Amino acid sequence: NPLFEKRPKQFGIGGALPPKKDLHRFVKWPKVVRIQRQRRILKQRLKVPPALHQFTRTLDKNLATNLFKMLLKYRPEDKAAKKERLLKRAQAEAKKPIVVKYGLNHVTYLIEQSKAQLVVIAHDVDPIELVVWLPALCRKMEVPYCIVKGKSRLGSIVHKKTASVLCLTTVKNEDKLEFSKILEAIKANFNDKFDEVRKKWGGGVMGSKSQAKTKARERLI
Amino acid sequence: GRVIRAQRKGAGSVFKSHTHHRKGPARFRSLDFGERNGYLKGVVTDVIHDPGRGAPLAKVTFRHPFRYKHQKELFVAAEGMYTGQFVYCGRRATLSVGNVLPLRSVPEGGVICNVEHHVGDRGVFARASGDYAIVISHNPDNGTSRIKLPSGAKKIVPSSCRAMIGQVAGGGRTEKPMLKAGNAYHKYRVKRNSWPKVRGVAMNPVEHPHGGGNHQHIGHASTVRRDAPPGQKVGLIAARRTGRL
Amino acid sequence: RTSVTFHRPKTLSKARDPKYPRISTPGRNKLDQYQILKYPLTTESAMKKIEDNNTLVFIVDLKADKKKIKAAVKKMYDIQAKKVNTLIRPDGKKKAYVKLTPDYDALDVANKIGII
RNA sequence: CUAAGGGACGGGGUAACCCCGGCAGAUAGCGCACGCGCCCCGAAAGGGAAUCGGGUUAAGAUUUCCCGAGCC
RNA sequence: CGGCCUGCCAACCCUGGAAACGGUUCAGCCGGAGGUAGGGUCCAGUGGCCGGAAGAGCACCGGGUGUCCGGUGCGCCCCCGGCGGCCCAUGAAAAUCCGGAGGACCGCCGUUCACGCCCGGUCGUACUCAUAACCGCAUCAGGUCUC
RNA sequence: UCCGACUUUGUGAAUACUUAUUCCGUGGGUCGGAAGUUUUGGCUCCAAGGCCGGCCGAU
Ligand SMILES: [K+]
Ligand SMILES: [K+]
Ligand SMILES: [K+]
Ligand SMILES: [K+]
Ligand SMILES: [K+]
Ligand SMILES: [K+]
Ligand SMILES: [K+]
Ligand SMILES: [Mg+2]
Ligand SMILES: [Mg+2]
Ligand SMILES: [Mg+2]
Ligand SMILES: [Mg+2]
Ligand SMILES: [Mg+2]
Ligand SMILES: [Mg+2]
Ligand SMILES: [Mg+2]
Ligand SMILES: [Mg+2]
Ligand SMILES: [Mg+2]
Ligand SMILES: [Mg+2]
Ligand SMILES: [Mg+2]
Ligand SMILES: [Mg+2]
Ligand SMILES: [Mg+2]
Ligand SMILES: [Mg+2]
Repeated sequence: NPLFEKRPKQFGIGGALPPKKDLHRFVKWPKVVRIQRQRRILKQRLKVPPALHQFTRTLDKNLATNLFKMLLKYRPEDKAAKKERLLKRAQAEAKKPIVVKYGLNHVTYLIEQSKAQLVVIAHDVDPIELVVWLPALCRKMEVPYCIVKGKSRLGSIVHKKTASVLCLTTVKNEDKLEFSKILEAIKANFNDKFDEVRKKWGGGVMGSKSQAKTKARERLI
Repeated sequence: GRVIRAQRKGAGSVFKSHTHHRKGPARFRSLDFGERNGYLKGVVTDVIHDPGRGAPLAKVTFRHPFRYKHQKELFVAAEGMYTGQFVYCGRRATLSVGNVLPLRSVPEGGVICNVEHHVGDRGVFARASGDYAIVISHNPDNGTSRIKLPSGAKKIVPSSCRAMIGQVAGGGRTEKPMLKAGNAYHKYRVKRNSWPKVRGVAMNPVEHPHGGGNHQHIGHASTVRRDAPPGQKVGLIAARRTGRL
Repeated sequence: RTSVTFHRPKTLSKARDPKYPRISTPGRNKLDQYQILKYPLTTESAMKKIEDNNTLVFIVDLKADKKKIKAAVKKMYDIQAKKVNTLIRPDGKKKAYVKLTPDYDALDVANKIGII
């Protein structure tokens, strides 16, 4: 159709008005968004002491998905299941269960009692002083431990939100071999390295623009 | 004693500036991408009088860089500007009177006015009628420029600071004798409550350090320390010398 | 985010559905017709308006506006007011001039009320 | 309705009474899901929807009632 | 208030092409960036005629008669117009109203037209405003903003 | 009001850094790295077009 034709627009400085662009990185966010984004940047720039920098080293993705698929086997009963078990006992009028243990006070008690076989620590406990000493206590008591991403993920296993620490004291005989293979990998990390870990600071990363303008100054030599 | 007149002006009660008939702040358009990298054309629509300001102002209309809207500006008019004239602002603007340029684009010896002190200041220096700054030298390492201010002081400014080419319009204003108390009354009527000044020697000691006596005389040196308290700091303040050389 | 300006987003808000009523008394019209129309005026000036301009003068409530007045005379005397002129007297009371429409005779209405 | 100006949400100060309004704070909404987005008070001499002539009382109406004729 | 006419002083339009320069004010000033001239458009009026409206009002005679025709101006008051001068002085804002650019969208649907129908809240409103209604202890030779 | 100490106050090289702090600007509207409009006092927005709601046009 000869009537149809192109009508291009040249988008110069004094040219046609520009179309809508993303403009996402130039958005002026609410004060709550700005404060949380600056908090992440400040923690990147400031030298992080080793006892805090150690929570940066988290369990591997393959190991984490193995451990959590095994932690799902030992979930505590939900409210409905506990109610049903109460009714079933009442009909007669049991057995020792094997479930994950949780709660910082309870997990801490088990470790000092030398009953913890595996300790799982969340990496994002907002008052970090709650669990910052935990890897030292587990290593001192010879207890395998790891740091995994997500307190909310740990909370989901125990039907809560933000469990912040999980403990395994007993495992089923059907899982003795699988639990042992898991255990040695968690020991190779996080426990045998604890001594060398206690000396790594790692907190002085600058911004991308600051990095690029130092690389240029380094290349001008 | 009582609070002296020099102290009472800081309360700003009757000493606030008279601004009821002023046309708005005179300044460059806010620095943006088009000015930072190219040029933008505006047209002068009016040359108007601003009460209390000796220099005429120029009304300029631009097209908004990304909105379908007009953009109206108002800055100090350089001498020679006229209505219906195209002015250009930005890095690639030509060195012509009335254009707004970064200092990096103005060679040594150029006459400039409304010079920014910080990049994006919209003009801080050489704004009174008949005044201008001179570009002295350029430093490419630090990216700074040296300009000469109307008072004679040298100043170091970033080379990205903007200035208008030319001198401010309305020069020669103060060469004409006022001749009358009434002409002085009209001048300061649209500025501030300051004009009729009573001499401190014509006062009582309760009102001024110079007051009192059986003859009108200061009675002590009129040169005063830089660190004197308010109420005491009157006369010639921190003077390095006095008299007529 | 085509805008560099953030605006508060539009959020759902529900209406009030209380679990108990704050007021349980129904609420009765205390400004009824008997409060609106207190009594007619019977002064010599007020009686002139009856046969000269088909007008009845009433003492009315301070809270009664012109719309309530014409509705009140209709529900009290079954007559239609053409217009109502009101004033507040220097004694503080409100006085209404109620002109009846043609086909209503104020003298007959004045006889039924008892003011003549 | 706005003028000079006054009060005032948040925020800041302050032992509290109270003192601070540009310091920008998701600004509390507007058109047709979609689109847009730069508080009030303050003048019966400032700005401003629309009325005229004649008559009438002891006392009103220098345009309010009556007659007639218009307007917003 | 409505209709028709008129159309000031400026402003604008068309034709045409100016020195031997002309036009022109009390003063200015204007013209090849188009004068003088000729012919027109618009603008405002508190201008004219008609309707309103003589039936009103007024003046006379006892229902009746009349309510008409001109002239003048460095006159006075108000308003408007259009010039000139003055400023190191350039002499409010907002509500409100009108117009315009664009043309997405739309057909038996559009209509800012005429005529027609309904409605119009609250508060103030008397009187004095001064040698007696306000302040000065008073019915005080004072003081108190206007047409 | 000037002046000194401590506090705010951190990091690394033989004076440098930037995130604390401070100041300035904007309706936070093209920042960092790489790749590949001077026109006469006029108008300029809500994309034509191409290829499969989607991408380019608009790195
Ligand atoms: K004092
Ligand atoms: K003065
Ligand atoms: K003097
Ligand atoms: K003295
Ligand atoms: K008013
Ligand atoms: K009255
Ligand atoms: K008197
Ligand atoms: Mg004396
Ligand atoms: Mg003294
Ligand atoms: Mg009334
Ligand atoms: Mg308002
Ligand atoms: Mg104000
Ligand atoms: Mg407060
Ligand atoms: Mg008001
Ligand atoms: Mg008024
Ligand atoms: Mg009267
Ligand atoms: Mg002619
Ligand atoms: Mg007539
Ligand atoms: Mg007659
Ligand atoms: Mg007069
Ligand atoms: Mg059109």
